[PDB]
Amino acid sequence: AFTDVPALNYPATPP
Amino acid sequence: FTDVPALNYP
Amino acid sequence: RRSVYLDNTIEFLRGRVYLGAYDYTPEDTDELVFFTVEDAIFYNSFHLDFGPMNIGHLYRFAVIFHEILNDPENANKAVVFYSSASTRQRANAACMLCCYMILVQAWTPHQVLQPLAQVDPPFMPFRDAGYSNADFEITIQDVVYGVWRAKEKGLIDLHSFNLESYEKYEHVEFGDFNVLTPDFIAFASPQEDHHLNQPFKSVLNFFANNNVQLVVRLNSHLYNKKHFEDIGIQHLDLIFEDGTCPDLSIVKNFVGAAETIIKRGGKIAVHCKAGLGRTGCLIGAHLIYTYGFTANECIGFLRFIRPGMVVGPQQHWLYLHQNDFREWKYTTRISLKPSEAIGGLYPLISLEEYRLQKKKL
Amino acid sequence: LDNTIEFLRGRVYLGAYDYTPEDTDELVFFTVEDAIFYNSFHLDFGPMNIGHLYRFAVIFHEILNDPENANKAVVFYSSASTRQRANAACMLCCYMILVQAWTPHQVLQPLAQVDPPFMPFRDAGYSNADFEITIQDVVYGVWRAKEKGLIDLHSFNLESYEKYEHVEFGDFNVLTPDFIAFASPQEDHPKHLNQPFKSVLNFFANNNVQLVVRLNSHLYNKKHFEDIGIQHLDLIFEDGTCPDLSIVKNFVGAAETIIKRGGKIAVHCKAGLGRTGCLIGAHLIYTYGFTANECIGFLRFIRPGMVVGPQQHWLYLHQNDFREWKYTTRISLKPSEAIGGLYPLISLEEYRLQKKKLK
Ligand SMILES: [Zn+2]
Repeated sequence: AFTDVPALNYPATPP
Repeated sequence: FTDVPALNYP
Repeated sequence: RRSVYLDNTIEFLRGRVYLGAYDYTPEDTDELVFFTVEDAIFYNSFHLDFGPMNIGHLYRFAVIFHEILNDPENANKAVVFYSSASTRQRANAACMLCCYMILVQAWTPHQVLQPLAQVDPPFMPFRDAGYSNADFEITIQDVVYGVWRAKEKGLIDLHSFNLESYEKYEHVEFGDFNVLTPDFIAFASPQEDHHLNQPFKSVLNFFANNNVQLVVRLNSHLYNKKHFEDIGIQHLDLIFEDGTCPDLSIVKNFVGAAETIIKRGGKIAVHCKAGLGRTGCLIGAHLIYTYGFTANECIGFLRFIRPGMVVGPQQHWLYLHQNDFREWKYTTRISLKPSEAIGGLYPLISLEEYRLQKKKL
Repeated sequence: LDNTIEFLRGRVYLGAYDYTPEDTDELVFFTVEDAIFYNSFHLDFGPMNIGHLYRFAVIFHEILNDPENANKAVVFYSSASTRQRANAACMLCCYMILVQAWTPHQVLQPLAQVDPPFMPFRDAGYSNADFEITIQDVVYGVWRAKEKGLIDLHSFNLESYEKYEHVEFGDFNVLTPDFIAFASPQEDHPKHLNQPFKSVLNFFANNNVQLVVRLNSHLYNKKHFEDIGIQHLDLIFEDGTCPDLSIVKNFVGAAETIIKRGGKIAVHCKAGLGRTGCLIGAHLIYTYGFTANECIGFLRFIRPGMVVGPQQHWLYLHQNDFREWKYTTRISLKPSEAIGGLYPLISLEEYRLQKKKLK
């Protein structure tokens, strides 16, 4: 694991 | 309904 | 009466009621009588919604089931109700049989859910009626608990249910509406060229005869409100954008307006464009405030009477604000002062605002 | 591929195969079904717990960071069992909520309307199942817990988590900053001590436990806790039953009294699962507004098997009561001998009278 982690965030969608 | 069959939980 | 052992067959009452799912047509025997209603009772999909079956479907299933149970040749037989093997048709048949046991035979939720738990393959959960990819599901457990709670609070009464009236007014040409509870009607917007068309005349007649005292419009104008005011019905706009969730300021105005009319014994009729999404947000908030449904129970009970209500992100909105709505019984009061924003009815206000009204008066 | 669900286009997928797929130039496959095991009590099968999720994250990150996989999508898979598919799917959703900050509707969209469906999760008791919770319930409960500050992956210590779960070290879990759930200690003469008892006493002494609540019949002498300054309270009810609301109001008032002093409450029944989950579950709903299904999912994510049998329908039918009490009750200003001098929840009208002198 929970420290120093790959980037897999949910992609930004518009307002 | 007039003739509801007796299917109550035992 | 002996137990029946048969593949893909679930016991509800030993030797007398079973639920089957088959990809073949079973043959009756000296001990078994089989029936399916899939060719006679079917769900009409808006988009990719497939169920649950509604209260009119359930009433017609009950008539058929009783005819088979009461037939003298079946007196010593077990009755097997069945569907095809699809997980969507299996969910509809199982949920309808559970609703039958709750409303006609006085079973409780844990009694009707025990035969269905951990069945393999599982039942398909129910999805909404909108165009976006599904992201929120309700289950047979949610629907059963919502229908049971609605019956316990006096909102469903199969002894007085009128099938012909229910089936007539759902059609577009007679107004596309359903009476949801003794207090509420949900309907699609009327339309006119401002000379009234058949569905508008049908709506105005039914509302005059059934004690509607307020109409609430949630969508852009497609007709002249004077037609309702000319027969003595108050008309109120609370408009918000298609596919959005309403600000809590709108919800508090709506709930106070509804409380004011209900206190007089009248009904409130609410429409948006289709009478499904925006209308489901406001009527659902009032049902949770009044009766304490969970959000998933509320969605299930609303769709049991009027398929397709509460669309897309409105499902997650109702889910996230259910504690707000229920606990407004303790954190708000109905105002002592009328409000022009709701045509002189009384809005919900905070405890503090209510305290300061009393202090001034 | 074929039966695969997309989580992130070109980089994360969820598959189900009854064979071992071969890695290609664009795809690398992995499974944990043969290495990270759910330890069933009876016919419960999941969900996987927070220690399983930590072990999965270590393995997943090693594959993502390996240079050989730099231009490949990763396919996490299970066998075709509807139970093993449910565990894999729920673990991947918990990973995205907790490690990558996704929201519930974002992790639930890939899973909706999959055919064949995922098996819903059942309880750990010995009667036929009659209550289910779903991946949606578990995801919303774990997300809400994280939002309320109850899950802190940055401090999570796997070594400690797995050690104290063992029977010979006391069979307990820290559930939140306020609560421990444990199995009853036992000694040879309840009317020196074994290893699990000494282990519990040492951990509680060093981690600010101030009250122990006993819900089952006496298997140890409470003096061992009172010797070291920890209050002890019986709120005993029968194994496999549901507590009267008067017992729940007593428990919530005692827990609030200790929390306002800065202390922790440790709760045991025989196993620390069914009876204990009724009472800690009611307090979590009272405090944080979980639905009953979310509360059961969050509890089982930390400590598998909590809330047994008819206790599930009981929590579901009384969740509105627990939330109403924030407005309709207060902590008593007068002690009750029933909770050893602590203060139960009482009505507003009774609290108003207690501030006056009964003439
Ligand atoms: Zn006109």
